[PDB]
Amino acid sequence: KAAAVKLKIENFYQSSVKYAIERNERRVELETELTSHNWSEERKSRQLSSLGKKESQFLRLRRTRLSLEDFHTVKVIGKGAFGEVRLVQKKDTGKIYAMKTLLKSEMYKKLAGSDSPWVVSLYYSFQDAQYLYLIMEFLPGGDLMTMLIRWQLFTEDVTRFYMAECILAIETIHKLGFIHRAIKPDNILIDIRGHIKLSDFGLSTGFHKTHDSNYQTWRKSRRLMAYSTVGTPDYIAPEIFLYQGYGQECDWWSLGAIMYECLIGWPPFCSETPQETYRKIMNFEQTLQFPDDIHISYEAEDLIRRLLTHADQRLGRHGGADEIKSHPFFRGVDWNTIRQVEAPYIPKLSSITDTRFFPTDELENVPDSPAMFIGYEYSRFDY
Amino acid sequence: IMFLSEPFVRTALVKGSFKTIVQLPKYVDLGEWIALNVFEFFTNLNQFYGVVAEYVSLPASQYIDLALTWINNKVNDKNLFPTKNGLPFPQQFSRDVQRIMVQMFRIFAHIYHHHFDKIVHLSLEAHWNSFFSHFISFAKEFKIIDRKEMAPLLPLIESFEKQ
Ligand SMILES: Nc1ncnc2c1ncn2[C@@H]1O[C@H](COP(=O)(O)OP(=O)(O)NP(=O)(O)O)[C@@H](O)[C@H]1O
Repeated sequence: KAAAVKLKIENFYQSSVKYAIERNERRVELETELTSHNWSEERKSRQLSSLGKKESQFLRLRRTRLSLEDFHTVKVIGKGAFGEVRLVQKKDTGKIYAMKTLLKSEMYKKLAGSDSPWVVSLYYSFQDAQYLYLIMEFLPGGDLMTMLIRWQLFTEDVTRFYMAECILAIETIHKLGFIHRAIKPDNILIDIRGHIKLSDFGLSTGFHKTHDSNYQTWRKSRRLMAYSTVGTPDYIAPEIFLYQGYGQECDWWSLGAIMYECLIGWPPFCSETPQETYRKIMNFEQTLQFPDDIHISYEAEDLIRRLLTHADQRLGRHGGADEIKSHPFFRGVDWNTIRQVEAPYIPKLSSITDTRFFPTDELENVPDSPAMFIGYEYSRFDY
Repeated sequence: IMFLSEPFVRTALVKGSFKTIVQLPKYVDLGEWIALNVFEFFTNLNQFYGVVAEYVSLPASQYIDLALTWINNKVNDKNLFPTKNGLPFPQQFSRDVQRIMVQMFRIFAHIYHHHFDKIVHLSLEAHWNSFFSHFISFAKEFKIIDRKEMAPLLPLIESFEKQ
């Protein structure tokens, strides 16, 4: 009986068909998630147990609502090009919460979840207009370059502890089909128990290309303006610049750069400028020098020498993640028991707001600000 | 040259699947699952009148920002909304959404009356129906909406399968 057709002439809803193609998914999403309800009918008749009324209770959850200023900031912690990090608590409940401010647009490059023992576990995400905001588990023990400043470690069984435990830290990274490919003392955090959790590159950007063409208190000439631009080829296996390549061997190499700075106290290539690496770091071989402060074990030295060998394939293995554990440098440990052991240094903090292991100060630069509500929908549940 | 009129919503033929969604899941607190479905039905309806925005059996209307943002402000009033942990709800909310599920309708069938005319023309036509069917078959499930209230949209309600 009925008839006609086909108008679609108006500015009006230019895009408002967005309702149509969105809601379908929200309906698809609605459906499955309500058969996600049927994680019930799991049905144990198995036990002879209670009785004892109803052993089932579930809120269940909520998809809730959010904001900043629902967050009472405790203190500042760190910064970046994408954004700024912090230490905060939730104004409502109160809690130990790390806080990551970052840049959405404008930020470029416009997969995997989580977990592991060795990695800072990301809680969740939300964003306002310009900035991205995060929560991760707060790790009270600062970062590793921060520890290197206050005392440039004299190591041995201190560092024997800090590698190993870092080998395993990367172990789960590569095991999970990843290369962290950012090996930084400040990419590494120390937990309450004195052990290590590294967050991840995250993944926040930057690169060195192609090249540039121009034409004990005396050793405290470390801490040079921190960075506040960064990053240096502290590590930067020179398989990255130049071209594509690498895999794991970038990471192990990059840990040779941290072995050095732990023992004798500086990036081997310490450039005093940004671009004396690539340079030195590109080259090495000839440009890797071992000073006459002549104390080191053979085993500690030989290790940085198989670390700072190439990414080299061909005759050999590298081939790593093990053969690496095989090294005589490591007496033990059981490679498990390391998780619970006296950490040569466990942070002494009088309270839980203690920032004592982070350098407050100030800078105030995020070349962004002009200057002048979020959502939750997931599957699983924590903790 | 310069004359207008009113209504006429008819008829049917739309969208997909069936039912079973609006049913309270096993062993879930009702007060939650209410707030859930209504905190959906709002944004979706507003996303639909967000399509018909401006362009102006019904009031003189074109108020509806006055009517909807009453609810936009009232869904953002935290004290009716069990956000925190296990922190619970008044259950005097019965007066609240026996009012509030049905405020939504008064825009709903208002769109259906006069402005479901344009709805078709978009060729969104079939979404409005099952979404309304879902809003309804939620309300007809829980008696959340009173019966006498439903008069103007009753014809579309007569449909093949809704609830
Ligand atoms: N949960 C935490 N525990 C300890 N330190 C943290 C925590 N969250 C953030 N930080 C600090 O924030 C600093 C830097 O944050 P980060 O995400 O690394 O900035 P970035 O420029 O994005 N990444 P990177 O270049 O490796 O520093 C770290 O070095 C830590 O000092």
